[PDB]
Amino acid sequence: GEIAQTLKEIAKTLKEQAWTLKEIAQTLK
Amino acid sequence: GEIAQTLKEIAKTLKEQAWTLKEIAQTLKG
Amino acid sequence: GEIAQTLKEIAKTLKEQAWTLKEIAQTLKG
Amino acid sequence: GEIAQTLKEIAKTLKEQAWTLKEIAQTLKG
Amino acid sequence: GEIAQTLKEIAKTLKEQAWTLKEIAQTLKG
Amino acid sequence: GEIAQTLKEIAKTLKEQAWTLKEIAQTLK
Repeated sequence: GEIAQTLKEIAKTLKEQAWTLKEIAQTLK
Repeated sequence: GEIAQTLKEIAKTLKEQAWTLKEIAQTLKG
Repeated sequence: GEIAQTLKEIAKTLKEQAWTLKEIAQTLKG
Repeated sequence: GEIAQTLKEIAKTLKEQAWTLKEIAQTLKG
Repeated sequence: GEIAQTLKEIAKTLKEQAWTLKEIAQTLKG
Repeated sequence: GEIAQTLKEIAKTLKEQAWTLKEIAQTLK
């Protein structure tokens, strides 16, 4: 349903954010 | 329902945050 | 109910965070 | 119930994080 | 069940993240 | 369910993000 699809979008976005934070961490290091 | 709509709003907001973080990462890099 | 209200609070807080991240992005540019 | 209480904890923590991010934004700016 | 347990894990992790953000804020300040 | 599995993925991703934030904190320190 809509809820399952929306949660999957949230999961995908958080994974993208996690990768971006890793980029930031690497840049700072 | 209200909960489904609110979760969609959360999803949209998180996507906005993700984009902003990408901008920050790019700015820091160069 | 309580769950829907709590999710709305989460949504509002994430929107606040999103705005703050935009401020940070702007500051880092100069 | 347990889910509602856990979501409330999440909401409170996100609000704390939002305040801390504002502190970071302010520090970076000046 | 699984949902409640998973949300508790999320709550714990977010609390850890909140503390780490406070560390970042403190480092930037001083 | 799909919801429970998606939340587990979210939990794992947030843990990764938490570790990355710690890396950022350490770099700044």
